[PDB]
Amino acid sequence: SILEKITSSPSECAEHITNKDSCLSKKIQKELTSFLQKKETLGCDSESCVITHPAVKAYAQQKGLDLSKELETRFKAPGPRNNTGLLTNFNIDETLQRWAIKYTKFFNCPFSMMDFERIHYKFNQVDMVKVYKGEELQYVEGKAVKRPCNTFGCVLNTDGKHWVAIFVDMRGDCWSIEYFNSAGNSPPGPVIRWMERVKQQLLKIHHTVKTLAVTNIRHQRSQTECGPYSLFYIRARLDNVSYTHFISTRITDEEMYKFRTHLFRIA
Repeated sequence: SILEKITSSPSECAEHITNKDSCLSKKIQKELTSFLQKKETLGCDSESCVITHPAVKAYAQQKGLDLSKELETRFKAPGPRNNTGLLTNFNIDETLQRWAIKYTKFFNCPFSMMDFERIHYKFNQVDMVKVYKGEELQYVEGKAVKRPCNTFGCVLNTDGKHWVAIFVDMRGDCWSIEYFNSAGNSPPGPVIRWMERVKQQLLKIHHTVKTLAVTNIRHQRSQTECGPYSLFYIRARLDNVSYTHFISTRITDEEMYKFRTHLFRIA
């Protein structure tokens, strides 16, 4: 649960592209070598800044190239990388969507509110057996995709806009349904019933299924890191970091400030 124990990095390249230097494709890289080799003229320190400079966008588009496609892919989603701004619904969906690209068996459920028992949300409509069997729809790279998933992840709002994480591990011999709250508060009734419904569903295809509330420690003392805490839990659990770390040791908000540089590209 320390920032160096997971696979992310402060790089702005998308997590799935294993490119040594540039996040750009080979065609775009040499097509824009004139602007890439002199970033500090356009007023840029990064590649996402260059291919978003209106003049570079003019050249490559009057040359047929698609720099917007090069920005949606190959790059992490834009967001509060270097500030304590609250994470929007798009900061979270676009994060789990990009995490469905590298992590080929992860289910990126769209963000849900706490009203899912009375309002339709994909979170309350999924069937975890269909998720495991590969019969539920998830949005990866833009297309609708049905694929077998051994992991399930979602981030909900407990209503200001406070984010909490849901992670379902169906990989090992013990299947766990987890609720994480950085504020250390117990899950409300609906989530408390949702996890129990997923337990009975998963007991159809596996003999051991347990529900757990990772709500022991008040990790968050700041007012802004609800998002980074929730996204960090899913990413750490995806990298096989045990939930017992989040149960026993406090992760400071300063590590969540630092984790924001792993999440976004300024835009």
